[PDB]
Amino acid sequence: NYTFRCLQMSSFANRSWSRTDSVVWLGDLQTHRWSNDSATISFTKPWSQGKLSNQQWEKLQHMFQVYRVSFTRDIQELVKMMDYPIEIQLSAGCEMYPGSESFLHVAFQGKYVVRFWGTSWQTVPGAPSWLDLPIKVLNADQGTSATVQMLLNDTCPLFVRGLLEAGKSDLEKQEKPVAWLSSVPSSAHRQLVCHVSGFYPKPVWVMWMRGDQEQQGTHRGDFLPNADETWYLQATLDVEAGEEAGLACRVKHSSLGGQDIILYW
Amino acid sequence: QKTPQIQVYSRHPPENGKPNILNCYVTQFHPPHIEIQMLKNGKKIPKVEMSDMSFSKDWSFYILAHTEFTPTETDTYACRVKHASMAEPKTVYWDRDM
Ligand SMILES: *[C@@H]1O[C@H](CO)[C@@H](O[C@@H]2O[C@H](CO)[C@@H](O)[C@H](O)[C@H]2NC(C)=O)[C@H](O)[C@H]1NC(C)=O
Ligand SMILES: CCCCCCCCCCCCCCCC(=O)O
Ligand SMILES: *[C@@H]1O[C@H](CO)[C@@H](O)[C@H](O)[C@H]1NC(C)=O
Repeated sequence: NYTFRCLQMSSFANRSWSRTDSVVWLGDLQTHRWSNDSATISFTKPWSQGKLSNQQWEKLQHMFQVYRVSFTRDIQELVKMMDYPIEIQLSAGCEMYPGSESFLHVAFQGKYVVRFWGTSWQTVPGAPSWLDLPIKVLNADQGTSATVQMLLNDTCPLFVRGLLEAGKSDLEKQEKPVAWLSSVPSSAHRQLVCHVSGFYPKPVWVMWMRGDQEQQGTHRGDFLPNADETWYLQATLDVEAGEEAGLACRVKHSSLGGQDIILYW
Repeated sequence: QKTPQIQVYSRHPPENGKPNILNCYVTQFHPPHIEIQMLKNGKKIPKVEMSDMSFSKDWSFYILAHTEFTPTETDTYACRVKHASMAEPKTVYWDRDM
């Protein structure tokens, strides 16, 4: 039911310029940010420490502080031996289940190249071959391999468990959708648009209706985020001139207590 | 290099004269370096807040820009994006018909 993702973004412009920024997400709720120009990790929730003690948190952040400086030095040295600008991304974390699976994926120039897998680093089908040498040498780093394994196997699920308890009231908030209608011309024929905004959590039901008859032609757009941690979504329907009369947008959402929004065109 | 997609939408039902919030959601780009301006009548809006840069399963970056605005019968609102994948800044105008 929940994915916890740490997202690292590292840019290397030249020998003397680089930066690293990361963000952390529990479902669709940012819980941390770590700006390059920050010594420390910032909480973007009241509960972003989870159930960890201050001491456990400090220790864990130190570990990340060492890794941040280390990682920068390692890539910079690696390029100096074995083509700019360099973009590296890391996506690590774990997927929780009702009673978890952890991951560490690495991309390079926006191409997924390396993963942690069990006890070691692997280059991924069709990664650059020169990557095998530095990855083998890195697999010789027992200390790193041990820390990574603990982070993924133990630290992540345990920490996320605490988050889930700690952020109960944010994770389970209900914010009601608001809906409105518009339509749009075509090259030919109109398109009905149902705007649905401000709902939380993400799952939602939105359909153009004619009475109780679903207009299966209803096309749901992408979920677009609002800036207050609610979601925006359009559901649209092509119609012929004349056809609009009698149509309605119906929205169902857990926040509504079974009182669906119905808006008749 | 991946080309930015820009979607501009309002937080609340747009109603002429009523303070609202305009969202500019830029997705699908790479590398992460980008410049985003929100515009009113082609002029730079000053107090634009932005989310932290993040990325998707496909590794491509996204960010949310947003600003306070008031829809009217005479003002144009726009989101302009400068990115290395395009020779020219791309502008998408908010259209409430959407
Ligand atoms: C972390 O979990 C991984 C599995 O994700 C463990 O690696 C496996 O360990 C078993 C049991 O010893 C081996 O038989 C497998 O060959 C390993 N799997 C892979 C994919 O290599 C790892 O040992 C765990 N580490 C810690 C520190 O708990
Ligand atoms: C490393 C893989 C799983 C991570 C488990 C970490 C447990 C707590 C996460 C707190 C957020 C730390 C963010 C650091 C990410 C980074 O800067 O690369
Ligand atoms: C990122 O952080 C380190 C230390 O804060 C600094 O030396 C480096 O120049 C920073 N990168 C940028 C782009 O400022």
